[PDB]
Formats: sequence, structure tokens, C-alpha cells
Amino acid sequence: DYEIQRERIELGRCIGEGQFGDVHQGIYMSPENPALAVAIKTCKNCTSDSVREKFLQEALTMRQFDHPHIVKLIGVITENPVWIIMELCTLGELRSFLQVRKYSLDLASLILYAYQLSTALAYLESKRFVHRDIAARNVLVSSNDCVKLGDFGLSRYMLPIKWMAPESINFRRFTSASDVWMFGVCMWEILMHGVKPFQGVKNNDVIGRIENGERLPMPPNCPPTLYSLMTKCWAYDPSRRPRFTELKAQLSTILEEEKAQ
Ligand SMILES: CN(c1ncccc1/C=N/c1nc(Nc2ccccc2)ncc1C(F)(F)F)S(C)(=O)=O
Repeated sequence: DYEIQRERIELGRCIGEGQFGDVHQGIYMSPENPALAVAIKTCKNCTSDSVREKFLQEALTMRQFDHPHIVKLIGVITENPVWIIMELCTLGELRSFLQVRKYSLDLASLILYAYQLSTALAYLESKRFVHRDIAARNVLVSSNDCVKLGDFGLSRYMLPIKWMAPESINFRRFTSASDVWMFGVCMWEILMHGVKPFQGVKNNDVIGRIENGERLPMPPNCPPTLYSLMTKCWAYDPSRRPRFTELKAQLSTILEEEKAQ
């Protein structure tokens, strides 16, 4: 079921570097279907059963999810060298896409991306799963009107201090409420066209500013209703933060109001 024959894969260019090895673009010659564009996770030192075990569990992690805005697992090649075949998001990394299209992208598109991610994160919340690393860094672009959460294994930390909730920095507490804080910072990066939060600020100075009430500023052209939604995600008390179901519904309202100008 999940096992792929290596001769059905054509390896292409390197599209990134992971913890276990390089990630490549490629083609999967599907048994009785048209060839698919794929992403190949390779493993450099998977010859030992300890590294091989940790690598293949990353594929099992993606196998338990089925959502239109989360990258899907295509299969694995468990003979050496071990590979994990994932779906390809043709247009690449979100920060890069937003920076190149800083002027060719309308506000309705930015809100759509934020909305699509809240549907993936509400699906994850429904399965009681805490992501622990929500940032534009781990968002990929399938098409002009479609973004997805990238591979969970390839997501660096599953420390990104400038994205973390105060309880995650102070006590290493990771809940769905701490993911809402992280999503708020992701929405700010989207609206800022791929600009990193807190530039020119040292990681240790970050918690001092946050505890004193300092928050990321309202991005230019960001609807005031959307910035008020981000500030609710940034409530110090995690019980005061909204849930992903409320975030999804409110993002849908802000989106339709922008579509009707
Ligand atoms: C940023 N991430 C990476 N981190 C380390 C290594 C690789 C990635 C990127 N992976 C993927 N890239 C694409 N498309 C793509 C990306 C860049 C250029 C051209 C095309 N499609 C799917 C994936 C998948 F499914 F494997 F994730 S992340 C956390 O999103 O996986």
C-alpha cells in the first residue's frame, strides 16, 4: 500500500535540505495513472536501524492526516537508500512567493492564505494534535489560490522564540492555545509579504518586551478587523485566545467583506 518501487521515480533538482538528507523534486510514474510531480525526502545515513526508524515515523505521522491544505504522503521506498515520497507544491516556499509577488498580489489572496491555514489547523485541533511550529517558513504554495502546511518532519522544531507563546518560552508548555499564538505571527508575516517578525531584536530581549505588553505592529493595508483578530491570538493568558473554529469563521467573514470591497 505505502511501498513504492524506486524505478518508478525520476529524481530531479534539490529543493531543500532536511535533518536526514536532501529533499528533491521529481516524477512518480504511478502504476495505472498519469505521472505525478513529487517531493523526495532522502536519507544519507539510514543504513543503521536507529536513523532508519526515526525517518520512517515522519511518513507515518503524515499518513494519519487527510486535509486539502496539508501535504500528503505518496509512499516510501524502504530498501537502501530509504526515501519518502510526498506531494509537490509546485510554486515553492511561501515567504519567497510573497516577497517576489510583493506588488503582484492582492489583499484578498493574502486573507485566503490565512483562511486556508486556519482550516488545516482546526482539522489538526479536531485530532488533538499540537503542531509546535507554525510559521510562514513551513508553508508551501501549490497554486496562486492554494497554500499548504509543509512536512512535519522537515519543520525544524517539532528554538523559534519570535513565534512562540510566553508559556512555551517560559515553561516549554505546548498546547493548541500556544499554536494559536504562532498562527497569529504567521498571519502577520503573510500580511507583511514575507517579512520576519522582530527584526533587529535579540531572542532574549523578545520575552522582556512581550511581558511588558509589546506586540507586532499593524501591517500596512491590513484591515483593522484582521489586526484585531491577530491581537486576540496574542493574549498573554492562553484561555483568552480564540480557538481555530472561531478563527476560521472570522477569517471567512473578513475574506468575503474584502471580496465585496
Ligand atoms: C520548508 N520545508 C522544507 N524544509 C526542508 C526541506 C525541504 C522543504 C520543502 N518541502 C517540500 N517542498 C515542496 N515544494 C518546493 C519547495 C521549495 C522549492 C521548490 C518546491 N513541496 C513539498 C514539500 C514537502 F512535502 F516535502 F514538504 S517544509 C518544513 O515546508 O517541508
